[PDB]
Amino acid sequence: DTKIWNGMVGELVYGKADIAIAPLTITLVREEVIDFSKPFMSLGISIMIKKPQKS
Amino acid sequence: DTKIWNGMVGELVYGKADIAIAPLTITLVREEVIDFSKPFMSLGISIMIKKPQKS
Ligand SMILES: C[C@H]1CC[C@]2(OC1)O[C@H]1[C@H](O)[C@@H]3[C@H]4CC[C@@H]5C[C@H](O[C@H]6O[C@@H](CO)[C@H](O[C@H]7O[C@@H](CO)[C@H](O)[C@@H](O[C@H]8OC[C@H](O)[C@@H](O)[C@@H]8O)[C@@H]7O[C@H]7O[C@@H](CO)[C@H](O)[C@@H](O[C@H]8O[C@@H](CO)[C@H](O)[C@@H](O)[C@@H]8O)[C@@H]7O)[C@@H](O)[C@@H]6O)[C@@H](O)C[C@@]5(C)[C@@H]4CC[C@@]3(C)[C@@H]1[C@@H]2C
Repeated sequence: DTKIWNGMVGELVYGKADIAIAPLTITLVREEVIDFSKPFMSLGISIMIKKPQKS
Repeated sequence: DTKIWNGMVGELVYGKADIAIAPLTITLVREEVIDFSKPFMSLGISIMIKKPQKS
């Protein structure tokens, strides 16, 4: 609605913060306002299920 | 010895080629002369063994 970045990106856009070191997943629209570095930690959607029981 | 990039990087450094779309693993020294994009294909050293079949 407001098209205002909240969170850590809006602290970088509006000059509140100087840099961000955080678990920040790189999307396109985040790069449209600020600059990422290279992805140091590649990941994705994993499948968390239970562990086979000791019954 | 010559400190001359051969291959596809030296074609980008010496103006022979315009861009590289290739299986090019990102290192530091390759970024020291040319610019990569984001890693579209993350990978690493895998373990190729035989498929086990009825020992
Ligand atoms: C309750 C809130 C709700 C929301 C809100 O309402 C109220 O609305 C928000 C709104 O959004 C406001 C934001 C708007 C966007 C603003 C952006 C501004 O930074 C801008 O301008 C520079 C800082 O002033 C930034 O980059 C500086 O800091 C480094 C960023 O990485 C740069 O690298 C450095 O450039 C170089 O400076 C000299 C040296 O080489 C090095 O130190 C440096 O590499 C720049 O520092 C200054 O660098 C000088 C030379 O470039 C200029 O002083 C200026 O750079 C250029 O700035 C141009 C801006 O027009 C200008 O035209 C051009 O001539 C200047 O050369 C810049 O200052 C640059 O990345 C960015 O664009 C920031 O500080 C404040 C800012 C975030 C504002 C903070 C407050 C808000 C968030 C408002 C507030 C939350």
